[PDB]
Amino acid sequence: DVVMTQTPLTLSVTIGQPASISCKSSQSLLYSDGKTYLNWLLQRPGQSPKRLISLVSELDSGVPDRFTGSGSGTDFTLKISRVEAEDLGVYYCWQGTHFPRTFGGGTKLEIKRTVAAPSVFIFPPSDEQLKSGTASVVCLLNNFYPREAKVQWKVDNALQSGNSQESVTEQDSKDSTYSLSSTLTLSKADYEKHKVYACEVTHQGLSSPVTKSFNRGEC
Amino acid sequence: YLQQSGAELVRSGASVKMSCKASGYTFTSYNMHWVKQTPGQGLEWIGYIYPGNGVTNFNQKFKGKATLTADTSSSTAYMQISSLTSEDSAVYFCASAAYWGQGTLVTVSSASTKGPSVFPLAPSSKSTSGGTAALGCLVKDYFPEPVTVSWNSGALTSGVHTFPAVLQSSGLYSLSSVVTVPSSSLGTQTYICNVNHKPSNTKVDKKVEPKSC
Amino acid sequence: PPPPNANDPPPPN
Repeated sequence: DVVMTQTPLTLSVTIGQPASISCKSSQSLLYSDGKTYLNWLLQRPGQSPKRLISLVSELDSGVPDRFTGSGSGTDFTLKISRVEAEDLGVYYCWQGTHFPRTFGGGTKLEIKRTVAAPSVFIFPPSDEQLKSGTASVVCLLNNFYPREAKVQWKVDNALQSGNSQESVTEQDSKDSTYSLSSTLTLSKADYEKHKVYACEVTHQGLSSPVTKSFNRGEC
Repeated sequence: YLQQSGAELVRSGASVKMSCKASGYTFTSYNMHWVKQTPGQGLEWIGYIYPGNGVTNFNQKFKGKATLTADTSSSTAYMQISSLTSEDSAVYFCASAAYWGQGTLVTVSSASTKGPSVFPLAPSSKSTSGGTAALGCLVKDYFPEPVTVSWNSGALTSGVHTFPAVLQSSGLYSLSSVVTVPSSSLGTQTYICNVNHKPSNTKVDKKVEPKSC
Repeated sequence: PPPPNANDPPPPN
């Protein structure tokens, strides 16, 4: 098979920076009709791929002219003259000249931006869920950068371990931030043993840790 | 564009059939490709059919496993994969001309489907920041992925974060979907999360009401 | 917008 070698694996760039991605094929991609079937795709986080370029250099309709494709034979390059926030995601090359059709391994483009503190929210468990015998408490950190954030649960000022799960969003295509949820789950009997439920957030954009808390039954 | 059929739960050893409906370009003029995406997000070509004459070509890895057809009267392409194993759980895409489908997630598992319970994440003084309020829905205890979440039947999209699901220690999935809105109008606006889980044929709408605390 | 370029050549028959 014809191997597509794509570098770098990751591009971490600032808004306005040029970027370049290389794709090298293990054999020539020149077909017998004289055309070279080399395509570039972008798969933004969460989405299906979208073709940007075909026949090495030909932009698809609606692709901005900040993108250019060049190359011949075995060495190909996709360039972005000035990176914009919506350019993040994973770029792939793929060749259509040989069988099997093959793809490069992908280049992840991530955006570096200024530090932004999270907004922090907490949610008590619903009455409907409590009636069913479980209490889920959710702490939400919205629209922050960088991605690293420390979220601690404290129940009556005791640090918790072992009963929470986190999930982080993909980087945002407009403001290049992340959001994070932390969910503490207890049985209803355990939830009712304690009064104060708090989540404490440490992040580079915060001058000191932020705590959101409630008293069981106040809500 | 290319519109793929919904997610599928299929037993080990059984087969799956998925579809790709084409519009906005000449279906019979371009090869229709099918592509598997691995968990590490590699892309692996399965094969194509050229709808103009029916010819197919396959990756040798899938020959004898994949069948590709094309209905030119309805501009719809189909892929069947037989003898499924754990390594066939993946998102499958169709692709043709400049377009890619949205993907069909196939989960190979002998476990029963389970639809989600949906609980409000109610806005309150404890979910206010800078004059904005956050609210959401907690979508708990379903199998397999995916659930889809919209707000106000798709009319509400700005400010929404639907988180990647987590795998709970039960083997069931959970996710939350949250939105930030003005705190000033929680008494006049309505926020309903719409949760759909195709494998269990589950559809739930939940109006998220504020708490008074 | 003219028709999109092919990703790859169609087969003969």
